[PDB]
Amino acid sequence: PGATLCLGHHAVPNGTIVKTITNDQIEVTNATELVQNSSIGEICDSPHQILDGENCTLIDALLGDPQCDGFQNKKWDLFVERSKAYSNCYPYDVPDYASLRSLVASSGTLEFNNESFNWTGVTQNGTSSACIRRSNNSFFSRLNWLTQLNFKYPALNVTMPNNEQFDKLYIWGVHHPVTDKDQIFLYAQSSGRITVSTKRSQQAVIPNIGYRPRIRNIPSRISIYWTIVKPGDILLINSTGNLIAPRGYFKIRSGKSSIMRSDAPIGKCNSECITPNGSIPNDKPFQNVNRITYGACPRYVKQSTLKLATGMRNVPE
Amino acid sequence: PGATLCLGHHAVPNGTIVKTITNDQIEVTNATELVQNSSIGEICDSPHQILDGENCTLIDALLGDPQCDGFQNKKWDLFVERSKAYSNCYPYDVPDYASLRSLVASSGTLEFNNESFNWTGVTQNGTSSACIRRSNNSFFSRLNWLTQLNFKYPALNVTMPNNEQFDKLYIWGVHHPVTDKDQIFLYAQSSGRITVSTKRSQQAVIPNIGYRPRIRNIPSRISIYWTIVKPGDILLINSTGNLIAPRGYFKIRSGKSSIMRSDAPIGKCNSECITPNGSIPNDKPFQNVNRITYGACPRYVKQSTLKLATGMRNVPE
Amino acid sequence: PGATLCLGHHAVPNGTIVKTITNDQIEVTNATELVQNSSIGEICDSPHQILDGENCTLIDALLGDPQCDGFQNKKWDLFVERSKAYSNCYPYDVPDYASLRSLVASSGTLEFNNESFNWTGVTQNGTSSACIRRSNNSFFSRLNWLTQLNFKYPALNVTMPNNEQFDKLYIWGVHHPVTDKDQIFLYAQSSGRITVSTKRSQQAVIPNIGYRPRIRNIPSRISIYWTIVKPGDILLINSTGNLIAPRGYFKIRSGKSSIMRSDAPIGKCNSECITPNGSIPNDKPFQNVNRITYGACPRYVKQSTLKLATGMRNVPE
Amino acid sequence: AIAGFIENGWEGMVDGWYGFRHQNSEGRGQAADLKSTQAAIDQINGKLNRLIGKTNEKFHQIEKEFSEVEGRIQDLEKYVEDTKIDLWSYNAELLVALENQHTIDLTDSEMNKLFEKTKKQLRENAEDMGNGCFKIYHKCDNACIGSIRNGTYDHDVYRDEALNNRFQI
Amino acid sequence: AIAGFIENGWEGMVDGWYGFRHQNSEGRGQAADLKSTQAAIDQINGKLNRLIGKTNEKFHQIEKEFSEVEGRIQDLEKYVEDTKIDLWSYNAELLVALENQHTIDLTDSEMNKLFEKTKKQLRENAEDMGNGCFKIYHKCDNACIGSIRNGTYDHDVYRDEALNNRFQI
Amino acid sequence: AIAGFIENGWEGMVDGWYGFRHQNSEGRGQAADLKSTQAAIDQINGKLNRLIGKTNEKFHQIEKEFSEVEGRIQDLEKYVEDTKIDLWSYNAELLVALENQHTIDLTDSEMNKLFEKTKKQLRENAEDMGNGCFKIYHKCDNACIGSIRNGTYDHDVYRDEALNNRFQI
Ligand SMILES: *[C@@H]1O[C@H](CO)[C@@H](O[C@@H]2O[C@H](CO)[C@@H](O[C@@H]3O[C@H](CO[C@H]4O[C@H](CO)[C@@H](O)[C@H](O)[C@@H]4O)[C@@H](O)[C@H](O[C@H]4O[C@H](CO)[C@@H](O)[C@H](O)[C@@H]4O)[C@@H]3O)[C@H](O)[C@H]2NC(C)=O)[C@H](O)[C@H]1NC(C)=O
Ligand SMILES: *[C@@H]1O[C@H](CO)[C@@H](O[C@@H]2O[C@H](CO)[C@@H](O[C@@H]3O[C@H](CO[C@H]4O[C@H](CO)[C@@H](O)[C@H](O)[C@@H]4O)[C@@H](O)[C@H](O[C@H]4O[C@H](CO)[C@@H](O)[C@H](O)[C@@H]4O)[C@@H]3O)[C@H](O)[C@H]2NC(C)=O)[C@H](O)[C@H]1NC(C)=O
Ligand SMILES: *[C@@H]1O[C@H](CO)[C@@H](O[C@@H]2O[C@H](CO)[C@@H](O[C@@H]3O[C@H](CO[C@H]4O[C@H](CO)[C@@H](O)[C@H](O)[C@@H]4O)[C@@H](O)[C@H](O[C@H]4O[C@H](CO)[C@@H](O)[C@H](O)[C@@H]4O)[C@@H]3O)[C@H](O)[C@H]2NC(C)=O)[C@H](O)[C@H]1NC(C)=O
Ligand SMILES: CC(=O)N[C@H]1[C@H](O[C@@H]2[C@@H](O)[C@H](O)O[C@H](CO)[C@@H]2O)O[C@H](CO)[C@@H](O[C@@H]2O[C@H](CO)[C@H](O)[C@H](O[C@]3(C(=O)O)C[C@H](O)[C@@H](NC(C)=O)[C@H]([C@H](O)[C@H](O)CO)O3)[C@H]2O)[C@@H]1O
Ligand SMILES: CC(=O)N[C@H]1[C@H](O[C@@H]2[C@@H](O)[C@H](O)O[C@H](CO)[C@@H]2O)O[C@H](CO)[C@@H](O[C@@H]2O[C@H](CO)[C@H](O)[C@H](O[C@]3(C(=O)O)C[C@H](O)[C@@H](NC(C)=O)[C@H]([C@H](O)[C@H](O)CO)O3)[C@H]2O)[C@@H]1O
Ligand SMILES: CC(=O)N[C@H]1[C@H](O[C@@H]2[C@@H](O)[C@H](O)O[C@H](CO)[C@@H]2O)O[C@H](CO)[C@@H](O[C@@H]2O[C@H](CO)[C@H](O)[C@H](O[C@]3(C(=O)O)C[C@H](O)[C@@H](NC(C)=O)[C@H]([C@H](O)[C@H](O)CO)O3)[C@H]2O)[C@@H]1O
Ligand SMILES: *[C@@H]1O[C@H](CO)[C@@H](O[C@@H]2O[C@H](CO)[C@@H](O[C@@H]3O[C@H](CO)[C@@H](O)[C@H](O[C@H]4O[C@H](CO)[C@@H](O)[C@H](O)[C@@H]4O)[C@@H]3O)[C@H](O)[C@H]2NC(C)=O)[C@H](O)[C@H]1NC(C)=O
Ligand SMILES: *[C@@H]1O[C@H](CO)[C@@H](O[C@@H]2O[C@H](CO)[C@@H](O[C@@H]3O[C@H](CO)[C@@H](O)[C@H](O[C@H]4O[C@H](CO)[C@@H](O)[C@H](O)[C@@H]4O)[C@@H]3O)[C@H](O)[C@H]2NC(C)=O)[C@H](O)[C@H]1NC(C)=O
Ligand SMILES: *[C@@H]1O[C@H](CO)[C@@H](O[C@@H]2O[C@H](CO)[C@@H](O[C@@H]3O[C@H](CO)[C@@H](O)[C@H](O[C@H]4O[C@H](CO)[C@@H](O)[C@H](O)[C@@H]4O)[C@@H]3O)[C@H](O)[C@H]2NC(C)=O)[C@H](O)[C@H]1NC(C)=O
Ligand SMILES: *[C@@H]1O[C@H](CO)[C@@H](O[C@@H]2O[C@H](CO)[C@@H](O)[C@H](O)[C@H]2NC(C)=O)[C@H](O)[C@H]1NC(C)=O
Ligand SMILES: *[C@@H]1O[C@H](CO)[C@@H](O)[C@H](O)[C@H]1NC(C)=O
Ligand SMILES: *[C@@H]1O[C@H](CO)[C@@H](O)[C@H](O)[C@H]1NC(C)=O
Ligand SMILES: *[C@@H]1O[C@H](CO)[C@@H](O)[C@H](O)[C@H]1NC(C)=O
Ligand SMILES: *[C@@H]1O[C@H](CO)[C@@H](O)[C@H](O)[C@H]1NC(C)=O
Repeated sequence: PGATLCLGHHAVPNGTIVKTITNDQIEVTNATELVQNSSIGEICDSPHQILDGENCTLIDALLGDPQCDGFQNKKWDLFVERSKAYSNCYPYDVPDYASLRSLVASSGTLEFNNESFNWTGVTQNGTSSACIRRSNNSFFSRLNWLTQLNFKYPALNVTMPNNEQFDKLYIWGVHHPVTDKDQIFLYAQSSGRITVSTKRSQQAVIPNIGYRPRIRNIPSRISIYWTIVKPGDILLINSTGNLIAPRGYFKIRSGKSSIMRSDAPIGKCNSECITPNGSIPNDKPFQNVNRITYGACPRYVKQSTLKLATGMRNVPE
Repeated sequence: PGATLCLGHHAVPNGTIVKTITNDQIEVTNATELVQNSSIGEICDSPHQILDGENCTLIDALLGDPQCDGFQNKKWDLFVERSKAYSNCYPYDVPDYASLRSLVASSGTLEFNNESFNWTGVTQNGTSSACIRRSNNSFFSRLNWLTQLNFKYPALNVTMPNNEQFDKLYIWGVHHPVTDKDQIFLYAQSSGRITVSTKRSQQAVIPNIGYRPRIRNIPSRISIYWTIVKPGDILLINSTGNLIAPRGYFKIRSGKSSIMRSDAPIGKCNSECITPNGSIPNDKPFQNVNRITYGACPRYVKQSTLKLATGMRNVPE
Repeated sequence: PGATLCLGHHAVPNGTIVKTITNDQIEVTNATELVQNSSIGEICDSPHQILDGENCTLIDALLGDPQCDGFQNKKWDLFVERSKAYSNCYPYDVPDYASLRSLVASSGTLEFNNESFNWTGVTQNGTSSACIRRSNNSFFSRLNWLTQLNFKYPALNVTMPNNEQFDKLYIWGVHHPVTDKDQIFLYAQSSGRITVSTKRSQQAVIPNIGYRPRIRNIPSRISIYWTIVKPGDILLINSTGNLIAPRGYFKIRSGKSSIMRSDAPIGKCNSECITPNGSIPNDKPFQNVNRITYGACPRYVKQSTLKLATGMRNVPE
Repeated sequence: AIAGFIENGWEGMVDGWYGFRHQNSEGRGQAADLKSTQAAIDQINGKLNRLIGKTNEKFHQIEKEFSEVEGRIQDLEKYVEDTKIDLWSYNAELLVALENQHTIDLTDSEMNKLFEKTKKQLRENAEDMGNGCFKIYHKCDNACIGSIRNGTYDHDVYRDEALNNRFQI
Repeated sequence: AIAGFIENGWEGMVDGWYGFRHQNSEGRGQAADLKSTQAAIDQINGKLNRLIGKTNEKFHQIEKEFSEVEGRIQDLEKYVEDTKIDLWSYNAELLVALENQHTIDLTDSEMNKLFEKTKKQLRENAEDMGNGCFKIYHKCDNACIGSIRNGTYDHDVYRDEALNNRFQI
Repeated sequence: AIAGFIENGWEGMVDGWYGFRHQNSEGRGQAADLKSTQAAIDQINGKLNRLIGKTNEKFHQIEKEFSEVEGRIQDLEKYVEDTKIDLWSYNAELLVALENQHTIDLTDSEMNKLFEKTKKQLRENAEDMGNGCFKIYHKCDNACIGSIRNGTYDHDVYRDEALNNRFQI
């Protein structure tokens, strides 16, 4: 009679379908998912330093909008801007807003050092009902609204050397009065001019008088500019009117910092990978949660699922 | 004696050469081409909505060049601009022409709604011999050339609220007179200014007086600008001269529309994939016809041919 | 007894580790490196035409800085700019410096043709102590500093047609005087204006009077602009003061030319692939020397080593 | 004499991709094996269905040809497009090389599978000649050959005859 | 009757991926082969370790959503991102297809290796039934079957008995 | 005793990649097989020729290092380059892994092909010892061994002797 000896392999009743080169669908004994498709719906506060902008855009925290005073000098790995954020100070715009926002975000610090600019012969610390701070008329914390004194506005020609070992970022602006009358009432003379220069740059701005739609009852505007001053260089401000002067400089750092638009709440938890939807686990190589990411993250793909076989072909009995 | 039984496979007299990992060239029994290398030399009018620009650029159709009156309010999936197209109205330029062209192309509509701007105290509907419509001096259909009335040009300060559920695109401009004389003759005063603003934007333009080379006997120029007004916002035009005023707004849509430069004729036929050379079949995964495509198209590659084996190794007898 | 016959393969005592799909590490008998990780530390002068900028940036060679006179009319495949390069003429800036640098670099020629512009009623060939040439006050070789004559600056309105078969590149500028006094002393009248146009373009510039920090004892500045004139078009310069006039045009070519920032010395040798570190061998498909390359080069990757097996699995005895 | 798949194919087999040739006491013939043929064809159709008629819609993109020199922005637009085209060209080249490798492997595999299957039917009753052919050591008429081709051959029926033939001196 | 790996798997083998079933004069049974099982598992763990927990840090990038229409620069930012996502999506699709092919090949390979190893122990003493099973032509009790499973089976011990059984009429 | 390719290579075979060791009544020796050796080498040279000396010319591109902070445009230039480098780095990693897999497979394949070819020459006259070696059951002197290595061995010459040896008790 003898014996019979048969070689075989296992099989399972509940197999899973995968794709190979040979087959669009083949059942295997087991598989694992390579596409992360869910977030936990909150941005974990660890291990990255999160700064929740709350009602403040980064630019409003920079200029010093009154509701953003709590942000002075803070640092971040990720600044989170909320869709509800709104400005509540003198109405302004920033030509190339997106670039100023990007470079501050990437710098990752609001550290500000005050400097003593020699502003002789003008009225300082101008304020407005459009920018209320603790019940009083006020202004952007980091800017100095200069106007005429004793019906005169003597031409400004002020220098600030950078004798530090780091770059200085200066934020300044131009007031665009609503009428030719207001130009006179504020600055003495019928047309202002601003020239801000260094050894390696110059920026020249002329105000544009006129009506804009009222924002917090103000039909005029401020336009914001910026200037970087390297070590051994000099800021030179030369102006016959309309200057919204800097009070000092922001430190500008380089590193890994960024900014993200999200309405997800901040949670007390620890997760490497952040998306606008919330933190996501980063065990899988791919993800279809969001193309916007910060940190050690799976790569964004369009597939909602990719199954990697972790067992042999399943051939039920 | 017994029998002999031999196992074998087919072979063909006319094999084809393919590339594998193992071999740079191996003959197989059959192969198919994966690179589409030809067009039918015409752009099929189906299934995409084609708008043939003929003598008109999209921007000339937008502004309302007299030869483009037939285009009013039309929509497209693909606007086709011809190399022969030429302007035939007041000579103009568009700072960031490429962006205005892109955003209208992508919007995919020339739908225009007239509005009643309160232009009191000026002469309206200015025209020129540079822009002939049905034998008479004329102007861009969608723009209103305003000039002095009774030797006066009273400052304009006109509002247009957007109370719609969609965005409004306004096209307007500035006339740059040839001489200081003409500045006076047209606008009363020696220097014009234009300020166009919303709650979220402002644009200020000063004309630049001077000679440019004559185009249709005109040595002056118009420069074109645009402004988007969102729902609940307001257009505010404030000007002391030189304004080329809007007559209304274009609807701005989002969707799948585009623009393509081509001289291929439009044909009565049906093809998904369009290139500048003409429509191409889209059965193959790749193509080397043109890097510029619209629709469901094979991907552009540099190879002129890629052969996929569809049979076994060919080993003749 | 019979015989025994065994099949086998070779093995080596010194195998090398490679990666496969099956194994993260497997020892094979031999392998070769696919990532080029070294340069020879010099840029070989063959087979590409190298132009060593030495103390000159490309833009300074273009404008005609006195130390760059040796560069007149030269061509290159690769212009090499040195980190030590410095300007030594009238202090200037170029709005969109990066674009002018790119387009000249890509053109690959400094060929310049002088033209006779009709400059009647002004003083020509203005010079400065900021720009010394052979011990005398001088100026940029390719620019003509025009000023008042007999206390007058009669408005300029000068034409230059392009009747050639190629494009002309014109470099010109605007002088920004330090004070309103100097505006008068140089140009007769309290405000200059420049309009440079063709049939297809216009550029309008107003000088901005003011103090900038001193460079070679000069607190004023020149700002540089450029204009391309196609065949059958016309350059039209219309100016009431402050024009730094062109002396002619640069030829503008298309081809394979570029510019590279490097401090590597130029060597007498022959190598196809250039990086800022020096020439690299191009036998391997990849390299991790520099992401910046010119010529027939391996592709930049992040890996420092990739070993391709060139023998079988190594199984010692 | 007839010869197997090692060293050549059969231009005369027009009704199948794989098959059998025989010589016995009733003559010489050829027959296609439809199962192995179909197995190869189905796999190749599988590939084709993944690669053919599967294009991707794109709409408004960036400009890719330029009438004027501009510098920085145009340099970037051009570099983005060149970058993209080179990466797709690489993907296409690799994909076709890998696909074609796999096609040659799967078609070689069906030949080997058919040979092995035949070897395992015959067992004991035949010798592998090393050239894709078996020498069968018993009378094997057309019905017998057919039974091997159809997988209904019972080696036990012929074993006595076959062994007697093989192991006689 | 018991049957091998050609045509089905064994849902009842829960303690291994590959193994043996036998019938002899002491009964019928099953035993997992741990070496072949482990060889497959180790390879699959090898893949997993390359793909899982290996993400790449990125920090400040470009914007990818836009509240206003802008034209040229925004067209480029969007096209760059779309381009990138399509290329990664392709890489992911191909990678999984190739990995899964290789997994099926390596797991099939361990089955074939175990079968061949068994065939080469038995040699002369057994016949390949063509279905993953061997008919062993000598008495082979549980210890004998065990010796085959453990690689300690000496075909010389049974050769006389086995040949006597096979080559009798 | 001499041993085959299963479980180790031969450091003493310096004149070929694949070959034969024998023991007979004239002694013990080794000989390289040049055909199998050359088949592996040619394939590997084939790969090398596709990957070596095949670089691609590029000329004016985008800037990739920046002396000043600029924001949006620079963010984009940087992201485009980072994107490109990561995609090429991935292509390089995959390519080398796939190439190296294929090299190991093709070199293993030539070993298996040589073994099978030898098995099919010997047939009936030898037994596969399961370790890459055959026990040949007839006197096989140096000329005989040579005839196996050269593919001119006729098993019929020795069959009577060989069977007489194998199937005696
Ligand atoms: C050039 O064109 C622009 C655009 O139209 C004109 O700008 C308008 O100017 C008028 C007059 O200065 C502005 O009207 C004022 O609005 C203020 C803000 O009101 C807000 O809150 C109320 C709720 O009570 C809302 O209804 C309203 O929508 C606003 O959100 C008021 O504070 C002002 O009130 C004054 O007048 C009323 C009576 O009319 C009195 O009862 C008050 O006590 C007070 O004296 C006033 O109503 C209007 O807002 C401006 N529009 C825009 C879009 O900015 C320029 O005036 C015009 N220039 C010239 C020179 O003509
Ligand atoms: C500042 O510098 C600019 C640049 O040179 C000057 O611009 C030129 O101005 C002159 C005079 O106004 C222009 O000349 C005029 O050209 C008109 C168009 O002619 C076209 O068609 C004819 C065919 O007949 C072609 O030959 C020609 O090339 C054009 O395509 C004519 O209609 C005008 O004709 C008048 O003069 C002639 C006699 O000269 C009479 O017969 C006519 O009846 C009529 O009165 C005239 O010829 C010239 O085109 C301008 N050039 C450019 C490039 O624009 C500015 O004048 C100058 N400013 C100052 C203040 O000096
Ligand atoms: C608006 O604000 C700006 C910014 O401060 C002022 O610009 C300064 O103007 C002053 C006066 O014109 C400049 O001072 C001059 O510097 C020249 C260059 O000196 C260089 O070399 C010396 C070595 O000897 C270095 O120490 C120095 O750092 C420079 O590198 C000198 O040549 C001038 O010398 C004159 O004065 C001295 C005595 O003070 C005499 O001994 C000399 O003979 C000679 O007469 C002078 O020192 C200064 O450089 C400017 N600063 C900048 C940053 O540009 C504007 O003046 C101001 N405008 C108004 C209207 O007030
Ligand atoms: C009806 C109207 O338009 N009235 C405004 C006035 O216009 C006159 C018209 O009434 C009249 O019909 O026609 C006249 C011509 O013949 C006039 O055009 O113009 C003044 C401005 O000059 C308006 O007053 C302003 O109203 C503000 C309300 O939002 C506010 O009260 C302004 O005061 C502040 C402020 O808080 O914003 C006071 C600040 O201390 C001051 N700061 C500084 C540093 O000077 C600012 C600042 O001057 C402005 O913000 C600059 O734009 O103003 C008040 O001046 C009047 O409503
Ligand atoms: C020789 C010459 O340059 N002549 C032009 C004249 O210049 C004078 C010189 O002749 C003389 O040597 O020196 C003088 C100084 O002492 C003068 O500079 O300047 C006038 C313009 O003021 C020229 O006349 C214009 O010629 C056009 C021919 O292409 C055309 O006929 C102009 O009329 C229209 C037009 O159709 O374009 C008439 C339109 O109704 C009018 N529209 C409006 C809304 O006002 C336009 C518009 O005024 C201009 O297009 C604005 O740039 O003009 C005609 O004014 C003369 O040739
Ligand atoms: C102390 C001072 O600032 N002095 C400068 C003078 O300012 C006066 C002050 O001293 C005084 O305290 O207050 C006064 C007001 O009441 C004055 O503001 O201004 C003059 C310029 O007008 C300065 O002289 C210039 O110094 C230069 C030294 O770097 C140089 O010598 C200038 O001459 C050239 C030059 O080489 O750069 C001579 C060239 O031939 C000339 N070229 C042309 C084509 O005209 C140039 C050119 O005029 C300027 O470069 C234009 O910016 O100037 C010399 O004019 C004095 O130091
Ligand atoms: C950069 O800074 C410098 C230095 O501060 C600055 O120069 C200054 O310019 C002002 C304004 O032009 C000068 O003051 C004027 O001097 C001229 C000289 O003739 C006069 O015409 C002016 O008189 C008018 O304005 C007076 C104002 O009250 C009226 O009283 C008079 O009736 C006239 O309307 C006026 O006095 C000043 O002298 C210089 N300062 C020095 C030290 O030279 C320059 O303007 C600044 N540049 C910019 C771009 O801001
Ligand atoms: C935005 O719109 C507002 C509202 O329309 C507008 O304000 C207006 O400005 C004009 C021009 O400046 C004003 O008219 C002037 O009033 C001043 C007041 O002193 C006078 O100096 C002017 O006189 C000169 O011009 C007259 C023209 O005929 C001559 O007769 C005289 O001899 C002088 O040369 C002139 O009368 C007008 O009063 C205001 N309107 C109101 C309601 O306040 C503003 O200009 C616009 N802004 C822009 C940027 O367009
Ligand atoms: C482009 O080129 C054209 C042609 O050259 C040019 O036109 C010229 O403009 C100048 C400056 O405006 C004109 O000269 C003026 O003519 C007017 C006419 O009323 C006068 O008001 C001016 O007088 C003042 O300046 C004189 C200078 O000495 C003083 O003596 C006098 O007291 C006044 O202060 C002055 O005479 C000139 O007539 C025209 N030329 C022609 C042929 O028409 C235009 O300016 C240029 N455009 C640009 C943007 O540069
Ligand atoms: C489709 O059109 C493109 C663009 O016009 C053609 O490519 C050009 O071909 C001409 C003539 O050979 C060359 O001089 C240009 O350099 C090419 N341009 C580019 C951008 O590559 C292409 O040949 C056409 N293809 C077909 C199939 O008609
Ligand atoms: C071979 O020839 C036949 C008949 O002419 C043709 O139909 C077939 O397509 C050819 N095949 C190849 C691969 O060339
Ligand atoms: C084999 O199958 C074919 C099918 O056409 C049939 O003609 C033949 O008689 C069959 N022979 C046997 C022995 O099953
Ligand atoms: C085989 O190994 C197993 C290990 O559990 C052991 O129980 C059995 O007795 C062994 N048999 C032989 C013959 O080696
Ligand atoms: C085998 O070939 C070798 C070639 O060197 C030769 O020396 C040897 O004699 C040959 N033997 C036979 C039996 O063909």
